[PDB]
Amino acid sequence: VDISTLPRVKVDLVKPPFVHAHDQVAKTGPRVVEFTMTIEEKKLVIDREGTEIHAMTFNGSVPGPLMVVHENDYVELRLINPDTNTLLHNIDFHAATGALGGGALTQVNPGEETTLRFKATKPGVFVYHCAPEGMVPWHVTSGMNGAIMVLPRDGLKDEKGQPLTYDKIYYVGEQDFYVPKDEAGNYKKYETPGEAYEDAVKAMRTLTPTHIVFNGAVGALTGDHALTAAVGERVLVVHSQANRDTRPHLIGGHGDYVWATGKFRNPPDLDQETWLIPGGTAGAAFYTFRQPGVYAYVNHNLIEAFELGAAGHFKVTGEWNDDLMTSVVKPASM
Amino acid sequence: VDISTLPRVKVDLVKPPFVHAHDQVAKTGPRVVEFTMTIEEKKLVIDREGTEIHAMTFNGSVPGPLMVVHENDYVELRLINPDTNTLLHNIDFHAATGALGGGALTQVNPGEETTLRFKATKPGVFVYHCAPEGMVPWHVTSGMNGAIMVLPRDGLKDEKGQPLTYDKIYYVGEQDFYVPKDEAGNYKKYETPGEAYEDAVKAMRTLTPTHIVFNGAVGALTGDHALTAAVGERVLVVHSQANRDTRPHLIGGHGDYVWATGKFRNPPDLDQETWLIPGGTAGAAFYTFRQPGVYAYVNHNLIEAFELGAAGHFKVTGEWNDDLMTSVVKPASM
Amino acid sequence: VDISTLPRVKVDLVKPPFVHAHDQVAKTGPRVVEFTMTIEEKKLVIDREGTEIHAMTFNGSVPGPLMVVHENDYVELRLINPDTNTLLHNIDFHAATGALGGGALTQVNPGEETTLRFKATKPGVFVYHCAPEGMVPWHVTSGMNGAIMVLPRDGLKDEKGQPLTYDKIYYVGEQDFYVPKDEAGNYKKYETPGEAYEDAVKAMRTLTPTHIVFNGAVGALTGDHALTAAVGERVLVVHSQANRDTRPHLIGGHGDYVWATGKFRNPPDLDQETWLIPGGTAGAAFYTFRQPGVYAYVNHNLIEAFELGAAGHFKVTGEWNDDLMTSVVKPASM
Ligand SMILES: [Cu+2]
Ligand SMILES: [Cu+2]
Ligand SMILES: [Cu+2]
Ligand SMILES: [Cu+2]
Ligand SMILES: [Cu+2]
Ligand SMILES: [Cu+2]
Repeated sequence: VDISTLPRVKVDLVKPPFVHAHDQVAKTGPRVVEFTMTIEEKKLVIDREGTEIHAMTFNGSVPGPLMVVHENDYVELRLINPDTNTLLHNIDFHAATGALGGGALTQVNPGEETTLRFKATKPGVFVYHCAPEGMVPWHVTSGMNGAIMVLPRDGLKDEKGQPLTYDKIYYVGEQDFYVPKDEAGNYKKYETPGEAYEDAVKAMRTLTPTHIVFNGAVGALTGDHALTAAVGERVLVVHSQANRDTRPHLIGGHGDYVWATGKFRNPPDLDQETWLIPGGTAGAAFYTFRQPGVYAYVNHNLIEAFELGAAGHFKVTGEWNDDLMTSVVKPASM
Repeated sequence: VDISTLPRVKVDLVKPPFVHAHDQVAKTGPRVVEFTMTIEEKKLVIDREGTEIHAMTFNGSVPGPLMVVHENDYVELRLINPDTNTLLHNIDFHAATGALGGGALTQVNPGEETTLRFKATKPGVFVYHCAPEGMVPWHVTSGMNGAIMVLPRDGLKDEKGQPLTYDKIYYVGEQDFYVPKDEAGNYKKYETPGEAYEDAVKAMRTLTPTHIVFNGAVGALTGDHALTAAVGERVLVVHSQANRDTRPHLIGGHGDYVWATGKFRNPPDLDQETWLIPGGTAGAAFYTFRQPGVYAYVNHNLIEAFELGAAGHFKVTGEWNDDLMTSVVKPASM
Repeated sequence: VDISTLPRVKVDLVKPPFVHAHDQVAKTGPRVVEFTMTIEEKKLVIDREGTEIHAMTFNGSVPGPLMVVHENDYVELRLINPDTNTLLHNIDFHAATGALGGGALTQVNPGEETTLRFKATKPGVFVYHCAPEGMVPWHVTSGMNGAIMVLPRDGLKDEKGQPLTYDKIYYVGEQDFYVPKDEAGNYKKYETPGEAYEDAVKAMRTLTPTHIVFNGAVGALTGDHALTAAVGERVLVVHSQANRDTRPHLIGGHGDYVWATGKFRNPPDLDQETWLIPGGTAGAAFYTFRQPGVYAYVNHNLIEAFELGAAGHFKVTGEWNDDLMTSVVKPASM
């Protein structure tokens, strides 16, 4: 059917780890869903030491916002590159078919904008990222990536095909940064992106990230910014890594249903302790909380988690269940 | 039902790669299974060059012992930290639900002990490891990890749900060590763990293990300590890596049925050449031997295997089957 | 049945990324399929900078040729090591059962040959590689690896067990090289393999490839050597990595049906954006092209792809489908 006869809905995006409102089960027919993103190059402090990088972002955040649509909707993205930026940008959706995922059609210089439309033919969570020719990994590893979730029209289903409904949804973007280091091991500082470029490339070629972070910084998902839930709540965590393999794990919990490679036509993996999300992929895990307290959600290369930054927290409220776990004899001398 | 009315069984653990006696099919109702482990900090020689590290162990071995229970048993672990140790330790079971997998409830200083109980609600093989706050990867990468197998009450089943029964079971723990190196590349030596700590952290941040070993040392599963089987025997190999991805492969064989991420409610992957066990996971592979001779069981990053130590051997006895493989023309000049 | 009563077919191998002619559905009974490979040690230029390595090849190419047989055929390989070579070689087939995959029976010095036969009992794509005792990773990381596809006798089937038929097949071998570097970071040069060996070992122990390439060189699958297809064509891409994990991705497309770990008794994963092929494994992905133009096929660690060489191109001809993707507003100033 002609695309102009379809309903149009405008969505205003929210900052990760939160997700714009949507329906899990499609309450309308196929729609054109309109999104707007504004590219912002900005300085970002990424660790406790105060290390500052020139970040490249969709909509001011690392990661970019989670977009949510249904299978066989059209996504129409208006991408704006304001004159206050210095670099050329575009967008590649792994959800889309053709033209390097939209990248060949979305090249915007500072002061320009573009509008792309594509049909979301496959259900799943998918990465999107910047991909300007000749400079792809530098943009991606400077923060310029996010995800899109294309839900099946009748929502998520379990391994036997019965409905799974989430009560909350969070989006964790995991970012590998490669801050250039001198012979002594200190982090180098640069006046312009062009002066930074070759040293960025050499740092990248080490294949050894200096920082691995959730939501753009060491400790961004802790303390006052801890994710929250209650005992009994069904939580979906969408997790993306545009460049590098990760292995999420909820310390004290599990992934009850896991799409490790993120595509909903496949049955979920059950009862996972840890799952592998390949670089260039987004995955999703569903968990029902059974105990209260503090949970850590980490990349289970524990060096990556506790030294390089790939750890966040859940604060969960509710009743303690002594049947599931109890201290029989509390720590004491003998 | 009240936990005090359940049967109690005490299990004495054995040193890997062997596994304590158990039943595959549950011959009793749900039980409380009592285990005891004694933490031992000790010097360990880890390679042929005689490199010696201050190891941190459960029960004197790297890896710690494989514990075996059935789905919906209770595990009751008495953890003892004797006064002859120097550090604080605890335990996190990926099998357990709540309190950072038991870690928040098991913090023992030297001279203290504790008893934790938890319900084994999910069937699978799972990692356990030490996780003291602020120092997690150092303890884990010093050897302080093992695994627990929670069998389904009616044993293992194949992809179509028919019984799979193993005749032997082995447990291979793969350990990544990060021995600190100077500018020349030699391995540094330290007087106390506290003097070692920052250099341990910096070595860990390289993300490049100096040693990757099975059962605590280069060549621990070779020669007189080679795993054994006979042609026709069904062998289960449980394989864990608490920190880093591995990819097991039986040179000359296959994984007939493989739970790569280790959770038995999922159907196994069939006929695997090599399988990926994510860091922070335990997996299990079942193979029926069809040929005699020497097999190597390796991490199939072959550098990790043959230079850094992640290789062991099976010696298999029995009849050679010329139908499956034969030398038609033996190596000769022309 | 006695092997001498079976039909014999001789196959002449072709250079990757092309694949010798075969039938997907087995048009004969079980056969002995005869292959010949000649080992060739040669100099190879692997990057745009002109870096030259002493390569070790099966049949003159990196990767070696894709062999294709059907489940329960016999593979009979005549392996020739001519007197003009310097090193000892053998072959291990992950497809085979026993004697280190054939490696214990195929040790050929220069001037010698051997003939091995094995039964292809398991359907799938499998790695083969050189594995001389004491020197395995050096040979494998010098190019001495390929793959074999053992098709099910009734061809490939989808997740529901209905026929999947490919119109074209390509084989991409991904090779990690570890070219030794001095303190300044330049690539060292060597007079003989024996003088190269320890420095090869030390470079390998970094676990950081200097080059990651498709079909033996940076840009080998671009330009005039781009893979091709037409809109509507069903393409199977077989992808192997003998030593190191990879994560293939078709920029602008998907893996419609993916055997990530490559074994055809398992149902395929659907609609993959990116998939993980563990080191020591071969995988296969099936895609029906829906849009024309240039596609990049990359390892989606984008540093590995665009800086270290793990990127190739598809040129696809046909009709542009505006329904699937269109530029609504082309890039312009506002
Ligand atoms: Cu950009
Ligand atoms: Cu991409
Ligand atoms: Cu400890
Ligand atoms: Cu853990
Ligand atoms: Cu060789
Ligand atoms: Cu191999």
